[PDB]
Amino acid sequence: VGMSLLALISIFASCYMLVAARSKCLTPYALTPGAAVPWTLGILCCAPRAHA
Amino acid sequence: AASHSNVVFPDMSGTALSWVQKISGGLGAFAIGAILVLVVVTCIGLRR
Repeated sequence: VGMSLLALISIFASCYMLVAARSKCLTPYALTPGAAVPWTLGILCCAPRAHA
Repeated sequence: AASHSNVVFPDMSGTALSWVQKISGGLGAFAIGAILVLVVVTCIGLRR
């Protein structure tokens, strides 16, 4: 149980911190009426799949 | 009577299934290449 719980903590923390990195990298583009730079979009997926 | 157990299905390395493996692998490579071509073309279409 201890090893399993530590493994779950590791995986959740890592995935959450990737999500935070995603939002921080993509945050300035949601404050301008600009393009998403498909080079960034393809590597880094976002909620807007096609719009904006 | 037989001294064996009447098992007939050949080995995967045998000539018949080796030949079938070669043919299936060729067709699968063709399908994989076509899938890659379609994926590249549709990704280029999406990126525009």
